[PDB]
Amino acid sequence: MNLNATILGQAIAFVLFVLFAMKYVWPPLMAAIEKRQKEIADGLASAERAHK
Amino acid sequence: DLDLAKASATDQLKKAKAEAQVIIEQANKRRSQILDEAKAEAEQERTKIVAQ
Repeated sequence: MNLNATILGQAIAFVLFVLFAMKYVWPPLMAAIEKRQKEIADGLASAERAHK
Repeated sequence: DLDLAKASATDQLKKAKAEAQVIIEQANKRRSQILDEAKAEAEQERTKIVAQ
């Protein structure tokens, strides 16, 4: 409709929310998820070695 | 379950290490018996012939 300077005022708010999410939100959560995954799978490895 | 596996493996390896030593000690005992009885017969038969 009205193409407006807001087209810029949004992009700023965009690139910020991407970076703080990247550096300070995602690794903290995925590290815990992968930790629980690996440390559940290690038990399966232990059972396999017990049988072996 | 893995701490049961370690116990069982160590116990059975100890059993087998006892068994091997027992078997080879009795093998040396048999060797001594054979050699000493051979030494005895080596004189029994010689005395027999030299009296004949």
